[PDB]
Amino acid sequence: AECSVDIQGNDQMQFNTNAITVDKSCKQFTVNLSHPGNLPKNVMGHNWVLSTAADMQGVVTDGMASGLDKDYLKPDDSRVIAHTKLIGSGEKDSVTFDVSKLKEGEQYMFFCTFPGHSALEKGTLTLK
Repeated sequence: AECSVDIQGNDQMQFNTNAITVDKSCKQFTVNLSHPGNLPKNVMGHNWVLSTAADMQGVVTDGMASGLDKDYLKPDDSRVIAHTKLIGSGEKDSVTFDVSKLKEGEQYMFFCTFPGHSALEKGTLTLK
């Protein structure tokens, strides 16, 4: 779309994109996450979580420390630019955030924090 992207996480631990370009015209950006498949949220939950590339691992590690009731995310983690909820199959969640939180030239990663899953469920996001 524009100033937005629909992303899907499937039953095989994959997002259907690995690269998002955010048009610098946009004042806000919206991610619409959905989960086609049958698998439930405790086995195959997906979230879409954005951080700088440098911050991704600490976010993933502390998200694992926080656990499933915290949607596998440290509450108020200052390094998380934007995140959806964790969703199961057939569910949908959107997050919108201010584009002024990003800058050109910097490297951002989006990823799911379900334990173990970010090895596959990840990609890059750039402002251009």
